[PDB]
Amino acid sequence: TQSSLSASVGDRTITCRASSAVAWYQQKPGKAPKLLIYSASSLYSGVPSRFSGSRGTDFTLTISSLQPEDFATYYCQQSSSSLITFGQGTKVEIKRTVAAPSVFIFPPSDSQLKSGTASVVCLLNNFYPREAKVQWKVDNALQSGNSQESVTEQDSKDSTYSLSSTLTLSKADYEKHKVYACEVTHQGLSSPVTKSFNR
Amino acid sequence: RQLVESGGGLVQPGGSLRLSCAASFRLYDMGWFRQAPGKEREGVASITSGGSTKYADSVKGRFTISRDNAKNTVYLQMNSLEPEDTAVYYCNAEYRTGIWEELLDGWGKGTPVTVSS
Amino acid sequence: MITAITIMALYSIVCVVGLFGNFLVMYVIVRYTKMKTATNIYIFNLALADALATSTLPFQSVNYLMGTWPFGTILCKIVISIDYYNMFTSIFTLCTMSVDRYIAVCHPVKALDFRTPRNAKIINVCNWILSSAIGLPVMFMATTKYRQGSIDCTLTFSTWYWENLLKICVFIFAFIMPVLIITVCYGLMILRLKSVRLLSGSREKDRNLRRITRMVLVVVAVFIVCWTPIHIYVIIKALVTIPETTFQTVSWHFCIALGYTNSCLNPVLYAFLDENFKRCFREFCI
Amino acid sequence: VQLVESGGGLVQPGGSLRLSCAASGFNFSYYSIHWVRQAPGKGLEWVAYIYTSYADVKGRFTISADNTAYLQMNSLRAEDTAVYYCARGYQYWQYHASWYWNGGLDYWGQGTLVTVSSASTKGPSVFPLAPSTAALGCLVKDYVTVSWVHTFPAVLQSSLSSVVTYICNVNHKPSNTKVKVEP
Ligand SMILES: CCn1cc(CN2[C@H]3C=C(c4cccc(O)c4)[C@](C)(C[C@@H]3C(=O)OC)[C@H]2C)cn1
Repeated sequence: TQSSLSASVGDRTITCRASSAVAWYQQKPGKAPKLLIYSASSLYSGVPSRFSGSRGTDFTLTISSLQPEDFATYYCQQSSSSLITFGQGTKVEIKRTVAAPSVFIFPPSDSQLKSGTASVVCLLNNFYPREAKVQWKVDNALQSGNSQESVTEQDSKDSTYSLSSTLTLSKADYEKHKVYACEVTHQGLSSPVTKSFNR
Repeated sequence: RQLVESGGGLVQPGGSLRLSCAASFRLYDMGWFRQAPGKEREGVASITSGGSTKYADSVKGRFTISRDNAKNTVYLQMNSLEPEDTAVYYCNAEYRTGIWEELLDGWGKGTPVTVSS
Repeated sequence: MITAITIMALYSIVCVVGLFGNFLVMYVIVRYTKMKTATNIYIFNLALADALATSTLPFQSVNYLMGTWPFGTILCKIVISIDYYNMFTSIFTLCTMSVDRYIAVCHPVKALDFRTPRNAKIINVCNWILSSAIGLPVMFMATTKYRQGSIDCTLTFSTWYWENLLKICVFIFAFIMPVLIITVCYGLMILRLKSVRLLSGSREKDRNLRRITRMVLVVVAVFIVCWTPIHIYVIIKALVTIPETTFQTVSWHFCIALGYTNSCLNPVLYAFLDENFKRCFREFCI
Repeated sequence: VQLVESGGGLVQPGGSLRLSCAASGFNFSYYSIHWVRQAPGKGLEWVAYIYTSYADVKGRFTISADNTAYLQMNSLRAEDTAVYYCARGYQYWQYHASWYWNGGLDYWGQGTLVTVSSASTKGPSVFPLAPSTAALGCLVKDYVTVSWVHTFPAVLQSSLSSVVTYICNVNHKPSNTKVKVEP
């Protein structure tokens, strides 16, 4: 029982709450995990000495000074009677100033309407931090269960996030209504920002 | 015949540990081996029935292995332990099932030693 | 009647099994050069003695039916001579085998030098001559007696002195001395096995040496168990002059039958206590 | 020490698959070979090792070893799609592990993608996102290499969108499908 940490390069404390000794792994995206700390206090061979582990009962992996290379997920792999139980994983992310999302709502294309499907895209671009809330209101009525959300990774240049909520519906349902909008809630926004269009 | 190892536990750096190996026709040789997660097994000690001992280069000056032929029990006194000596130490014994039998080797289950607290 | 024919059938079964097994042992020994080790030569000699002592069983078992010897006085001579040749040949062969094992174990440096198969054949020839030294008088002093009832084959002597002298010579020079030599050799082989980690260095060679020594010891113990009753019974019956009785006759018959049965018992021991012998007994029989 | 994983491919739900990865450069007796699964967009999960144990995947799974450890899966489900890793460990790690010791899976492989899908390759559908700095892009649905700029991770419907803040080219290698955005 470890979820997301934000810290700049060179900032000093993960926790994996429990009695077997825990092991700590690092995995970069699209890669295999690597072992860092085993036996709850012992370092792996060839590992920089910044990582250090401690046990009362809430085992903790602590890093003296973060680096750009050390930006990944930490998995505490705790043993038991006959089965090892991996932790949920904690992710460290680059600290950055709060950014205001730019909301653009996309009406369904004529080609897709002729095909028979309606898709409305609510796009949040260049916003920080990761946390956000997107709501759909159709004809001043909230909708749920008909959207999918995709979250991009941090950009190398701006260290921000881009999120899209995609609303897919049948052509007849889309033609039934005329007022379509998506409501975006974020910390930077004083009030929710809603972008509207007319069918 | 079963090989039982003990004496392994959590010890602060610089502490001392008394490893133990017990075997229940005649036991001529008994050895120890260490193995780290990112390293291959390295021989640490080797003792015959006569009592002559051979050590590793890094092990020398801190490891003492002696045989009690009366009880057929070997023990390893662990001194000046350092965190680099954190591994699972194995006891290996060579004996004969019977007087007319062949020479056979036996591998112990291994004891875990970690030097940190 | 019924007991007589049962005994005759048992003797015939033991005889045929003995010739078959011992001839098989001799053939598998002489078959291959890898079967020409020092121990195998003495196994060959023991099997040869057993085969010779079993070939005369049908003549000895037929006499139970009529109490007469129609085969001939020459056959009586040969049978009586082989009956005394068998003990000496087999026991001296076992003593030589046990001393050979000691030479192999406690003195491995000169073992390969002095255990050349030609040397082993020389020792087998010496065994044969030493057996002859007490068997040939039996060959010359055996003749048929034309009794009033029926012709019988018995020994003759010129008689209360020589008849007992032969028995004393057999019991001394053919049981006690070879048994003592075997015991003396093995009492040091055991200690040399216990106190030494590796005998021949090679683990496979050491295992083979220990296994063949175990087989030799088991064969020696089997022969001792099989031949103590008859030697001791013969000595005692002369010593205290045991009178004729049903129990005495049954014990005499059992002792002779078991001493003869040892000849057919040997192939079972070789088959059950040696992998090479077991493989050969199945390869050639198939 | 090298561990390379193979044996994973496209499967249908309810089927069976056998995975084995080779252990090279070390002795196999004094160790165990584990299997670690990672669902797409999810953490690490341990299923079994190769003295055998299974994750409470019990019954439906089968693992056996002989320089290879063979993992057999029976009654595959929709959730069973993941990325499978095999990692090295101690032989008696169940005995070795205690309150003060933990051997840890020291060495890892590369991962074998196991996908369970009751569907075949579908032709990608592209729609031009008309601009209502004006943002415009192309959307790909019901299928991907997209070339022209932000490209979002692929999503699975019960679908990826590319936006550039101009001609978009979308290429689907399995289907060999090749396909301007103006106000
Ligand atoms: C009907 C068959 N039969 C045979 C005999 C007598 N034999 C049996 C006993 C013997 C013996 C053993 C030890 C000391 C000794 O002085 C003599 C003989 C030499 C050999 C025969 C035997 O048992 O070894 C094969 C011989 C006189 C009487 N009946």
